[PDB]
Amino acid sequence: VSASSRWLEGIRKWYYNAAGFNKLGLMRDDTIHENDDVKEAIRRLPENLYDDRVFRIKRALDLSMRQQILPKEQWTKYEEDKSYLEPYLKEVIRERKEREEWAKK
Amino acid sequence: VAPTLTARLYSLLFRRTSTFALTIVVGALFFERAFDQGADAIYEHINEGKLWKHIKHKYEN
Amino acid sequence: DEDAVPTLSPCRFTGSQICHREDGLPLAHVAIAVEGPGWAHPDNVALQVANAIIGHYDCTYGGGAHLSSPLASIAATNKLCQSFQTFNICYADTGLLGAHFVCDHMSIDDMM
Amino acid sequence: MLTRFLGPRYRQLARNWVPTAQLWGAVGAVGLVWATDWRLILDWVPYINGKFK
Amino acid sequence: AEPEHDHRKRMGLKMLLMMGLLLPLVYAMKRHKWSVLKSRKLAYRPPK
Repeated sequence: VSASSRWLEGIRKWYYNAAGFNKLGLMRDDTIHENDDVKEAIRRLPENLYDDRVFRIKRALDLSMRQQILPKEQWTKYEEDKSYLEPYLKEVIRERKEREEWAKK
Repeated sequence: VAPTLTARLYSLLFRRTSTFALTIVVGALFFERAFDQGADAIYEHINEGKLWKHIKHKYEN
Repeated sequence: DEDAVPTLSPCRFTGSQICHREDGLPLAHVAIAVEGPGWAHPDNVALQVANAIIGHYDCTYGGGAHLSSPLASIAATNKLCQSFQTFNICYADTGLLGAHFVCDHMSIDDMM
Repeated sequence: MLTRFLGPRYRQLARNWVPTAQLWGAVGAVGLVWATDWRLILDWVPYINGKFK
Repeated sequence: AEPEHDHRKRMGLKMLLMMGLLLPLVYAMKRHKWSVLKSRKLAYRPPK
C-alpha cells in the first residue's frame, strides 16, 4: 500500500515514460509481439477496439516513418493506458493450456 | 526569362520521353568534355609537378 | 444593383488524393480526373469525342467482348469492374475531366 | 498471312509513331557515338574537339 | 611502390566533384517521390 508500493509504481511509471510508445500515441497492448495466441486475441476483439487499434498502429507507423513524435499532451498517459488485449489474450492462453493438458494423457 | 525558362525546357524537351532522352544524351556528351577539362585544370593548378617539365628534355628529338 | 455585386474568382485545381478506406463496404469506388477547361472553351468538343471513344460500361450491357471501346471490352471479358463512366464536368474556367469506376477489391489496380 | 496488319488504321498507326521512332533512333545514334567516342562521326561537332587534329 | 598514385588522385578529385553534384540530386529525387508520404494527413472517423 504505502511508500514501497508507490516507489515500485513510480519505477514502473518511469520505465513506461522511458519506453516511449506513449510518444507515438500507442498503448502498451499495441506494442505486443504477434504470436499465435496474440493473433487470435486480436481476432477476438470487438469491432470498436479493433478499429481503434488499427488507427493507433497507423498513427505510430506514420510518425515512426518521418521520425517525428506526438505533442506532449497527446502522449498516452500511464495508467489511463487501457490494457484492452489482456483479458482476450489470457483466455486464449487458458484455452491453449487446456488443449495441452489433454494432449498429455 | 525565369518562370517561362524551366517552362520552355519542359514544353520543348521534357514532355516527350523522346526528347527527354535525346537531351540527356546530347547533354551527357558536352558535359563530359566540360567536366573533364574543367576538373583536369583544377588538378593541374593545385600541382605543376608533372609534364610542365616536358618543355625541357623533349624538343631535342 | 449598384454596389455589392461581385464576380467569381478562379478556383485553383490542385491534384492530389483522398482515400477513405472502409473494408466494410463490398465494392470500391474510385474517381480520377485532370483539370479540364471551363464551359466557354472550344475544346470541350474534342474532349467529349475522346471520352465517347472510351465510353461507359455496366454489368447489364449486352455485348461484352465485342464492345468497340477497348476499356469496356477488356473490363467485360476479364470482369474488371461492375461499372465505369467517363466524364467531363464543366465550371466557370475550370473542370474535372476523367473517369469513375466501381469494382471488387482485387481489381482496382488492373482497372486503373 | 501478315495481311492482317494492312489497312488505313495501321497506316495511321505507323505515322503517329514515326516522329517517336525517328527520335528514338537519334537517341540510339548519339548514344552509340558518345559511348565509343566515334572518331569519324564526332570530329564534325563544333565543340568536343578533344582530339585536336 | 605506387605508380598509379597521381592518376588515382585525379580520379579521386573527380569522384568527389561528381559525388558532390550527384549526392544532393539523387537525394532531391528521392525526397520528391517520398513527398506524397511525408505530408500525408490521416483522419479517423468511426461510426457514432
